[PDB]
Amino acid sequence: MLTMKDIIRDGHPTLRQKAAELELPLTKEEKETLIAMREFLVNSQDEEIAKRYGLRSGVGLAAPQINISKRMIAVLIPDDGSGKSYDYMLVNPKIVSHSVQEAYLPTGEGCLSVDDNVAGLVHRHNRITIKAKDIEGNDIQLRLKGYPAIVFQHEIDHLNGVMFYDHIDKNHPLQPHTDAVEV
Ligand code: NI
Repeated sequence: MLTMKDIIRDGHPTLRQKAAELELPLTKEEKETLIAMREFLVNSQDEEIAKRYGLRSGVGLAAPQINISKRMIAVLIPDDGSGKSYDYMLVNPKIVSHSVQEAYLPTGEGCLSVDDNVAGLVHRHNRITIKAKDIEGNDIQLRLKGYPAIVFQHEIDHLNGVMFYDHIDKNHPLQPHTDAVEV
């Protein structure tokens, strides 16, 4: 199983390269990797297991974070109670259309690869449409808004060597743009 020992931290060259597209079908090893990436998110949300391995709770992980420059990502957002849940393993994910309006988390953004916390708000698109392939090569299309949209753009940014703190305005970090929504 993947543990914090497999997560490379900020400064490692792989987090800044541009992940390679995957050729379908995936090799046996690539499926195992993607499946283990998701299993990591599950483990990190399980209080028991998470505490044993010291895993930080998280809802998204990109392949580049475990030193695999490939365009695969796993996202696991639990049911916040409103029934809406998100459990996806995506291959060659691609944002094909998005909103002009912006959105952002109040508390800023974090990253398992970044040990120390960062200040500013991260302004992303409030709505996006993603086209990607599932673990078996079939087509998946997602329309997302708000938080879920934020999570996916975060993970997708890794595939292009972009870190969340790259978006923060070196000016008023804590200052929201002229109206992008909150959350
Ligand atoms: Ni991150």
